[PDB]
Amino acid sequence: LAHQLQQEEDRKRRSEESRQEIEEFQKLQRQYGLDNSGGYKQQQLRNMEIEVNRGRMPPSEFHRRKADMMESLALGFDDGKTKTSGIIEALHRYYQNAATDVRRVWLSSVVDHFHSSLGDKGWGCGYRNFQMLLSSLLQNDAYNDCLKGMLIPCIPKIQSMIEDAWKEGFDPQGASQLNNRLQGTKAWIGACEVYILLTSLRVKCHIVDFHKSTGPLGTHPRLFEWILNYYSSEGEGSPKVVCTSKPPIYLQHQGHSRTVIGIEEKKNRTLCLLILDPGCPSREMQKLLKQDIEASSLKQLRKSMGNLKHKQYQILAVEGALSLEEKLARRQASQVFTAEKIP
Amino acid sequence: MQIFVKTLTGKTITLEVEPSDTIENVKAKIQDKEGIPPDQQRLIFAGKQLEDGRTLSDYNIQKESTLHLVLRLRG
Ligand SMILES: [N+]
Ligand SMILES: [N+]
Repeated sequence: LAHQLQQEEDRKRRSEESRQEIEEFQKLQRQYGLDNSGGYKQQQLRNMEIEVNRGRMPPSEFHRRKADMMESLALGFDDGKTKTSGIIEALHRYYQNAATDVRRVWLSSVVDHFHSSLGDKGWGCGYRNFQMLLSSLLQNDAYNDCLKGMLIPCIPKIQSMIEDAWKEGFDPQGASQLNNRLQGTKAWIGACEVYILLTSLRVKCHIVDFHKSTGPLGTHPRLFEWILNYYSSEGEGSPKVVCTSKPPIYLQHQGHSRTVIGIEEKKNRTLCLLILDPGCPSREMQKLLKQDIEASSLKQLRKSMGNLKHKQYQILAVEGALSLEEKLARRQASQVFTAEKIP
Repeated sequence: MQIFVKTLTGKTITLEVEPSDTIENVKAKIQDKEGIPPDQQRLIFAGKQLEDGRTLSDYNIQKESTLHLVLRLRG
Protein backbone atom coordinates (compact mmCIF):
# COMPACT_ATOMS: atom_id res chain seq x y z
CA LEU A 1 0.00 0.00 0.00
CA ALA A 2 2.67 2.49 1.04
CA HIS A 3 4.88 1.57 -1.89
CA GLN A 4 1.93 1.88 -4.26
CA LEU A 5 1.15 5.34 -2.90
CA GLN A 6 4.69 6.45 -3.73
CA GLN A 7 4.75 4.73 -7.10
CA GLU A 8 1.52 6.38 -8.24
CA GLU A 9 2.58 9.90 -7.31
CA ASP A 10 5.94 9.39 -9.00
CA ARG A 11 4.28 8.08 -12.11
CA LYS A 12 1.97 11.09 -12.29
CA ARG A 13 4.84 13.52 -11.74
CA ARG A 14 6.94 11.79 -14.36
CA SER A 15 4.15 11.88 -16.89
CA GLU A 16 3.61 15.61 -16.43
CA GLU A 17 7.37 16.16 -16.63
CA SER A 18 7.53 14.14 -19.81
CA ARG A 19 4.69 16.05 -21.42
CA GLN A 20 6.29 19.36 -20.56
CA GLU A 21 9.66 18.26 -21.86
CA ILE A 22 8.23 17.00 -25.11
CA GLU A 23 6.30 20.17 -25.73
CA GLU A 24 9.30 22.38 -24.99
CA PHE A 25 11.69 20.28 -27.09
CA GLN A 26 9.37 20.54 -30.03
CA LYS A 27 9.07 24.29 -29.71
CA LEU A 28 12.83 24.74 -29.46
CA GLN A 29 13.74 22.33 -32.27
CA ARG A 30 11.30 24.26 -34.41
CA GLN A 31 12.60 27.69 -33.40
CA TYR A 32 16.18 26.67 -34.18
CA GLY A 33 15.12 25.07 -37.51
CA LEU A 34 16.25 21.59 -36.45
CA ASP A 35 12.88 19.83 -36.32
CA ASN A 36 13.29 18.51 -39.88
CA SER A 37 10.03 20.05 -40.96
CA GLY A 38 11.31 21.26 -44.34
CA GLY A 39 13.25 24.12 -45.94
CA TYR A 40 13.33 27.35 -47.94
CA LYS A 41 11.55 25.95 -50.96
CA GLN A 42 8.64 24.81 -48.91
CA GLN A 43 8.29 27.99 -46.93
CA GLN A 44 8.32 30.15 -50.07
CA LEU A 45 5.55 28.02 -51.61
CA ARG A 46 3.47 27.83 -48.43
CA ASN A 47 3.72 31.56 -47.91
CA MET A 48 2.86 32.24 -51.54
CA GLU A 49 -0.17 29.92 -51.23
CA ILE A 50 -1.26 32.07 -48.26
CA GLU A 51 -0.91 35.08 -50.61
CA VAL A 52 -3.26 33.32 -53.09
CA ASN A 53 -5.69 32.12 -50.41
CA ARG A 54 -5.94 35.61 -48.97
CA GLY A 55 -6.70 36.88 -52.46
CA ARG A 56 -3.52 38.98 -52.67
CA MET A 57 -1.89 37.07 -55.54
CA PRO A 58 -3.35 35.60 -58.77
CA PRO A 59 -3.04 31.79 -59.01
CA SER A 60 -1.21 32.15 -62.40
CA GLU A 61 1.40 34.43 -60.79
CA PHE A 62 2.08 31.72 -58.09
CA HIS A 63 2.95 29.36 -61.01
CA ARG A 64 5.33 31.95 -62.61
CA ARG A 65 7.12 32.76 -59.36
CA LYS A 66 7.35 29.08 -58.54
CA ALA A 67 8.91 28.42 -61.98
CA ASP A 68 11.47 31.20 -61.50
CA MET A 69 12.25 30.03 -57.94
CA MET A 70 12.88 26.50 -59.18
CA GLU A 71 15.28 27.80 -61.87
CA SER A 72 17.23 29.83 -59.32
CA LEU A 73 17.40 26.89 -56.91
CA ALA A 74 18.59 24.53 -59.70
CA LEU A 75 21.38 26.93 -60.52
CA GLY A 76 22.21 27.69 -56.90
CA PHE A 77 21.91 31.48 -57.47
CA ASP A 78 20.06 34.08 -55.39
CA ASP A 79 17.42 35.70 -57.51
CA GLY A 80 18.26 39.19 -56.31
CA LYS A 81 14.64 40.12 -55.54
CA THR A 82 15.60 41.13 -51.98
CA LYS A 83 18.77 42.98 -52.90
CA THR A 84 19.24 46.77 -52.57
CA SER A 85 22.44 48.25 -54.02
CA GLY A 86 24.15 51.62 -53.61
CA ILE A 87 23.99 52.19 -49.86
CA ILE A 88 27.72 52.88 -49.38
CA GLU A 89 27.81 55.41 -52.20
CA ALA A 90 24.68 57.05 -50.78
CA LEU A 91 26.20 57.23 -47.25
CA HIS A 92 29.38 58.67 -48.74
CA ARG A 93 27.37 61.46 -50.39
CA TYR A 94 25.39 62.14 -47.18
CA TYR A 95 28.44 62.34 -44.90
CA GLN A 96 30.35 64.46 -47.34
CA ASN A 97 27.54 66.95 -48.04
CA ALA A 98 25.34 67.01 -44.92
CA ALA A 99 25.78 68.88 -41.64
CA THR A 100 26.25 66.03 -39.16
CA ASP A 101 27.45 65.49 -35.59
CA VAL A 102 30.39 63.49 -37.10
CA ARG A 103 34.18 64.13 -36.83
CA ARG A 104 35.15 61.11 -38.96
CA VAL A 105 33.32 58.19 -40.54
CA TRP A 106 34.86 55.02 -41.97
CA LEU A 107 32.84 52.89 -44.41
CA SER A 108 33.45 49.42 -45.69
CA SER A 109 33.68 48.87 -49.42
CA VAL A 110 30.60 48.61 -51.60
CA VAL A 111 28.09 46.19 -50.04
CA ASP A 112 24.69 45.00 -51.28
CA HIS A 113 21.84 44.69 -48.65
CA PHE A 114 19.88 41.42 -48.76
CA HIS A 115 16.70 40.88 -46.70
CA SER A 116 14.81 37.68 -46.18
CA SER A 117 12.23 36.62 -48.65
CA LEU A 118 9.05 34.73 -47.96
CA GLY A 119 11.21 31.59 -48.00
CA ASP A 120 13.64 32.46 -45.19
CA LYS A 121 11.80 35.06 -43.12
CA GLY A 122 12.28 34.24 -39.46
CA TRP A 123 15.49 32.26 -39.92
CA GLY A 124 17.61 33.42 -42.83
CA CYS A 125 19.64 36.10 -41.07
CA GLY A 126 22.94 34.44 -40.90
CA TYR A 127 22.74 33.41 -44.53
CA ARG A 128 21.69 36.91 -45.61
CA ASN A 129 24.56 38.45 -43.75
CA PHE A 130 26.90 35.99 -45.51
CA GLN A 131 25.43 37.23 -48.80
CA MET A 132 26.10 40.89 -47.85
CA LEU A 133 29.68 40.08 -46.88
CA LEU A 134 30.24 38.06 -50.05
CA SER A 135 28.87 40.91 -52.19
CA SER A 136 31.68 43.04 -50.99
CA LEU A 137 34.36 40.36 -51.58
CA LEU A 138 33.04 39.76 -55.14
CA GLN A 139 33.76 43.42 -56.10
CA ASN A 140 37.21 43.35 -54.45
CA ASP A 141 40.06 42.30 -56.78
CA ALA A 142 41.99 40.72 -53.90
CA TYR A 143 39.50 37.88 -53.90
CA ASN A 144 39.30 37.31 -57.63
CA ASP A 145 41.34 34.11 -57.62
CA CYS A 146 39.68 32.45 -54.63
CA LEU A 147 36.14 33.48 -55.62
CA LYS A 148 36.52 33.34 -59.40
CA GLY A 149 33.30 32.59 -61.21
CA MET A 150 31.06 32.96 -58.19
CA LEU A 151 27.66 34.70 -58.02
CA ILE A 152 25.74 35.26 -54.79
CA PRO A 153 24.41 31.83 -53.82
CA CYS A 154 20.84 31.20 -52.83
CA ILE A 155 20.12 30.11 -49.27
CA PRO A 156 19.79 26.42 -50.18
CA LYS A 157 23.17 26.67 -51.96
CA ILE A 158 24.76 28.27 -48.90
CA GLN A 159 23.38 25.36 -46.87
CA SER A 160 24.98 22.97 -49.43
CA MET A 161 28.27 24.86 -49.28
CA ILE A 162 28.39 24.60 -45.47
CA GLU A 163 27.74 20.88 -45.78
CA ASP A 164 30.64 20.68 -48.28
CA ALA A 165 32.94 22.32 -45.73
CA TRP A 166 31.77 19.72 -43.17
CA LYS A 167 32.40 16.93 -45.68
CA GLU A 168 36.01 18.22 -46.21
CA GLY A 169 36.46 17.91 -42.47
CA PHE A 170 35.84 21.38 -41.08
CA ASP A 171 34.34 21.65 -37.60
CA PRO A 172 32.83 18.20 -37.04
CA GLN A 173 31.50 19.16 -33.58
CA GLY A 174 29.58 22.11 -35.15
CA ALA A 175 28.23 19.79 -37.84
CA SER A 176 26.95 17.36 -35.16
CA GLN A 177 25.13 20.27 -33.39
CA LEU A 178 23.06 20.79 -36.54
CA ASN A 179 22.44 17.11 -37.28
CA ASN A 180 25.08 17.16 -40.00
CA ARG A 181 22.59 18.57 -42.50
CA LEU A 182 21.31 21.99 -43.55
CA GLN A 183 19.59 21.55 -46.91
CA GLY A 184 15.85 21.14 -46.61
CA THR A 185 15.95 22.82 -43.12
CA LYS A 186 15.40 26.27 -41.66
CA ALA A 187 18.50 25.94 -39.39
CA TRP A 188 19.85 28.95 -37.59
CA ILE A 189 23.55 29.39 -38.23
CA GLY A 190 26.31 31.37 -36.59
CA ALA A 191 29.75 32.81 -37.18
CA CYS A 192 31.30 29.37 -36.86
CA GLU A 193 29.42 28.22 -39.98
CA VAL A 194 30.25 31.38 -41.89
CA TYR A 195 33.91 30.85 -40.87
CA ILE A 196 34.24 27.37 -42.18
CA LEU A 197 32.39 28.35 -45.35
CA LEU A 198 34.71 31.22 -46.14
CA THR A 199 37.79 29.20 -45.08
CA SER A 200 36.74 26.40 -47.40
CA LEU A 201 36.70 28.96 -50.25
CA ARG A 202 40.32 29.98 -49.29
CA VAL A 203 39.21 33.24 -47.71
CA LYS A 204 41.25 34.24 -44.66
CA CYS A 205 38.99 35.32 -41.83
CA HIS A 206 38.62 35.00 -38.10
CA ILE A 207 36.12 35.11 -35.26
CA VAL A 208 36.49 37.35 -32.22
CA ASP A 209 34.31 36.43 -29.24
CA PHE A 210 33.13 39.31 -27.02
CA HIS A 211 31.92 36.83 -24.39
CA LYS A 212 30.93 39.34 -21.74
CA SER A 213 30.26 43.06 -21.38
CA THR A 214 33.23 45.34 -20.74
CA GLY A 215 31.68 48.75 -19.95
CA PRO A 216 29.24 50.40 -17.58
CA LEU A 217 25.56 49.49 -17.88
CA GLY A 218 26.28 46.32 -19.79
CA THR A 219 27.96 48.00 -22.71
CA HIS A 220 30.62 46.54 -24.98
CA PRO A 221 33.26 49.21 -25.50
CA ARG A 222 35.89 46.64 -26.49
CA LEU A 223 33.69 45.61 -29.40
CA PHE A 224 33.33 49.25 -30.56
CA GLU A 225 37.07 49.79 -30.16
CA TRP A 226 37.90 46.60 -32.10
CA ILE A 227 35.68 47.79 -34.99
CA LEU A 228 37.23 51.23 -34.88
CA ASN A 229 40.66 49.66 -35.11
CA TYR A 230 39.59 47.46 -38.01
CA TYR A 231 38.09 50.31 -40.04
CA SER A 232 40.54 53.07 -39.19
CA SER A 233 44.04 53.89 -40.36
CA GLU A 234 46.88 55.35 -38.31
CA GLY A 235 46.74 58.98 -39.36
CA GLU A 236 48.20 61.33 -41.95
CA GLY A 237 45.86 63.09 -44.36
CA SER A 238 42.76 60.99 -43.81
CA PRO A 239 39.58 62.82 -44.92
CA LYS A 240 36.40 63.24 -42.87
CA VAL A 241 34.68 60.46 -44.79
CA VAL A 242 36.79 57.46 -45.64
CA CYS A 243 35.37 54.84 -47.96
CA THR A 244 37.76 51.98 -47.36
CA SER A 245 38.48 48.85 -49.37
CA LYS A 246 37.52 46.66 -46.40
CA PRO A 247 34.73 44.15 -46.29
CA PRO A 248 31.90 44.60 -43.77
CA ILE A 249 31.83 42.71 -40.48
CA TYR A 250 29.46 39.86 -39.66
CA LEU A 251 27.94 40.46 -36.14
CA GLN A 252 26.28 37.71 -34.20
CA HIS A 253 24.33 37.71 -30.96
CA GLN A 254 22.11 35.01 -29.59
CA GLY A 255 19.08 34.78 -31.88
CA HIS A 256 20.06 37.23 -34.58
CA SER A 257 22.92 38.47 -36.73
CA ARG A 258 23.59 41.69 -38.65
CA THR A 259 26.31 43.28 -40.83
CA VAL A 260 28.42 46.21 -39.66
CA ILE A 261 29.30 48.48 -42.62
CA GLY A 262 31.05 51.29 -40.91
CA ILE A 263 31.70 53.37 -37.80
CA GLU A 264 31.35 57.05 -36.94
CA GLU A 265 33.45 58.99 -34.51
CA LYS A 266 31.17 61.77 -33.29
CA LYS A 267 32.45 65.20 -32.54
CA ASN A 268 31.97 64.41 -28.82
CA ARG A 269 34.36 61.47 -29.34
CA THR A 270 31.80 58.72 -28.81
CA LEU A 271 31.49 55.88 -31.37
CA CYS A 272 28.48 54.79 -33.41
CA LEU A 273 28.24 51.62 -35.51
CA LEU A 274 26.48 51.62 -38.89
CA ILE A 275 24.58 48.36 -39.10
CA LEU A 276 22.49 46.69 -41.86
CA ASP A 277 19.82 44.24 -40.77
CA PRO A 278 18.55 41.46 -43.02
CA GLY A 279 15.18 42.01 -41.41
CA CYS A 280 14.81 45.46 -43.05
CA PRO A 281 12.44 45.46 -46.04
CA SER A 282 13.38 46.98 -49.37
CA ARG A 283 11.03 50.06 -48.89
CA GLU A 284 12.88 51.01 -45.70
CA MET A 285 16.31 50.51 -47.36
CA GLN A 286 15.21 52.69 -50.27
CA LYS A 287 14.88 55.64 -47.91
CA LEU A 288 18.68 55.67 -47.55
CA LEU A 289 18.84 56.09 -51.34
CA LYS A 290 17.01 59.47 -51.41
CA GLN A 291 19.38 62.49 -51.49
CA ASP A 292 18.53 63.86 -48.05
CA ILE A 293 18.25 61.09 -45.47
CA GLU A 294 15.42 61.23 -42.92
CA ALA A 295 16.45 61.53 -39.28
CA SER A 296 14.59 58.36 -38.34
CA SER A 297 16.20 56.38 -41.19
CA LEU A 298 19.71 57.46 -40.33
CA LYS A 299 18.92 56.77 -36.69
CA GLN A 300 17.85 53.25 -37.66
CA LEU A 301 21.28 52.52 -39.19
CA ARG A 302 23.18 54.07 -36.27
CA LYS A 303 23.87 51.98 -33.16
CA SER A 304 25.55 53.49 -30.13
CA MET A 305 26.92 51.52 -27.17
CA GLY A 306 23.53 51.72 -25.45
CA ASN A 307 21.98 49.79 -28.37
CA LEU A 308 24.29 46.73 -28.06
CA LYS A 309 23.50 45.11 -24.65
CA HIS A 310 23.28 41.43 -25.53
CA LYS A 311 25.44 39.37 -23.19
CA GLN A 312 27.78 38.05 -25.94
CA TYR A 313 28.65 39.12 -29.46
CA GLN A 314 30.83 37.36 -31.98
CA ILE A 315 32.28 38.99 -35.07
CA LEU A 316 33.71 37.42 -38.14
CA ALA A 317 36.11 39.57 -40.12
CA VAL A 318 37.76 38.92 -43.44
CA GLU A 319 41.44 39.66 -43.86
CA GLY A 320 42.56 38.36 -47.30
CA ALA A 321 43.16 34.99 -49.07
CA LEU A 322 44.72 31.67 -48.15
CA SER A 323 47.11 29.35 -49.76
CA LEU A 324 45.94 25.73 -49.98
CA GLU A 325 48.45 24.83 -47.23
CA GLU A 326 47.00 27.57 -44.93
CA LYS A 327 43.47 26.33 -45.61
CA LEU A 328 44.45 22.74 -44.65
CA ALA A 329 46.11 24.07 -41.45
CA ARG A 330 42.88 25.84 -40.57
CA ARG A 331 40.82 22.77 -41.42
CA GLN A 332 42.87 20.74 -38.91
CA ALA A 333 42.65 23.53 -36.31
CA SER A 334 38.88 23.54 -36.66
CA GLN A 335 38.74 20.03 -35.14
CA VAL A 336 38.97 21.70 -31.67
CA PHE A 337 37.09 24.78 -32.54
CA THR A 338 38.22 27.99 -30.69
CA ALA A 339 38.07 31.76 -31.18
CA GLU A 340 39.97 34.75 -29.84
CA LYS A 341 38.24 35.90 -26.68
CA ILE A 342 37.83 39.44 -25.42
CA PRO A 343 38.40 40.03 -22.59
CA MET B 1 19.19 13.82 -7.53
CA GLN B 2 19.32 12.95 -11.21
CA ILE B 3 18.36 15.31 -13.98
CA PHE B 4 18.65 15.00 -17.73
CA VAL B 5 20.31 17.35 -20.18
CA LYS B 6 19.14 17.10 -23.79
CA THR B 7 20.43 18.94 -26.86
CA LEU B 8 18.23 19.99 -29.73
CA THR B 9 19.51 17.01 -31.75
CA GLY B 10 18.11 14.78 -28.98
CA LYS B 11 21.40 13.75 -27.43
CA THR B 12 20.75 13.14 -23.72
CA ILE B 13 22.94 12.81 -20.67
CA THR B 14 22.15 12.29 -17.00
CA LEU B 15 23.75 14.48 -14.24
CA GLU B 16 23.94 14.10 -10.50
CA VAL B 17 23.03 17.41 -8.88
CA GLU B 18 21.67 19.00 -5.74
CA PRO B 19 18.97 21.70 -5.60
CA SER B 20 21.61 24.06 -4.23
CA ASP B 21 23.75 23.68 -7.42
CA THR B 22 24.13 26.88 -9.39
CA ILE B 23 23.42 26.88 -13.12
CA GLU B 24 27.18 27.68 -13.42
CA ASN B 25 27.88 24.40 -11.50
CA VAL B 26 25.53 22.49 -13.83
CA LYS B 27 27.34 23.84 -16.93
CA ALA B 28 30.62 22.64 -15.31
CA LYS B 29 29.13 19.18 -14.80
CA ILE B 30 28.17 19.13 -18.47
CA GLN B 31 31.74 20.10 -19.37
CA ASP B 32 32.92 17.33 -17.15
CA LYS B 33 30.97 14.72 -19.18
CA GLU B 34 31.04 16.19 -22.67
CA GLY B 35 34.01 18.60 -22.81
CA ILE B 36 31.83 21.58 -23.87
CA PRO B 37 33.01 24.81 -22.23
CA PRO B 38 30.32 26.64 -20.23
CA ASP B 39 30.52 29.74 -22.47
CA GLN B 40 29.14 27.61 -25.31
CA GLN B 41 26.11 26.46 -23.33
CA ARG B 42 22.67 27.89 -22.87
CA LEU B 43 20.28 25.93 -20.66
CA ILE B 44 16.52 26.26 -21.00
CA PHE B 45 13.77 24.87 -18.75
CA ALA B 46 10.02 25.71 -18.65
CA GLY B 47 10.49 28.33 -21.38
CA LYS B 48 13.23 30.29 -19.60
CA GLN B 49 16.96 30.56 -20.24
CA LEU B 50 18.62 29.68 -16.91
CA GLU B 51 20.96 32.28 -15.31
CA ASP B 52 24.48 31.29 -14.09
CA GLY B 53 24.26 32.65 -10.60
CA ARG B 54 20.84 31.14 -9.76
CA THR B 55 20.32 27.61 -8.33
CA LEU B 56 18.30 24.66 -9.54
CA SER B 57 16.19 25.41 -6.39
CA ASP B 58 15.34 28.78 -7.94
CA TYR B 59 13.72 27.10 -10.95
CA ASN B 60 11.79 24.13 -9.32
CA ILE B 61 14.06 21.62 -11.07
CA GLN B 62 12.92 18.19 -9.80
CA LYS B 63 14.42 14.75 -10.01
CA GLU B 64 14.19 13.60 -13.63
CA SER B 65 13.54 17.02 -15.02
CA THR B 66 15.07 17.69 -18.40
CA LEU B 67 16.97 20.81 -19.23
CA HIS B 68 17.45 21.59 -22.89
CA LEU B 69 20.90 22.52 -24.03
CA VAL B 70 21.50 25.04 -26.83
CA LEU B 71 25.08 25.06 -28.11
CA ARG B 72 27.19 27.95 -29.45
CA LEU B 73 25.98 31.33 -30.68
CA ARG B 74 23.53 31.17 -33.56
CA GLY B 75 20.51 33.09 -34.83
N1 LIG C 1 9.70 39.49 -47.61
N1 LIG D 1 16.59 37.66 -41.59
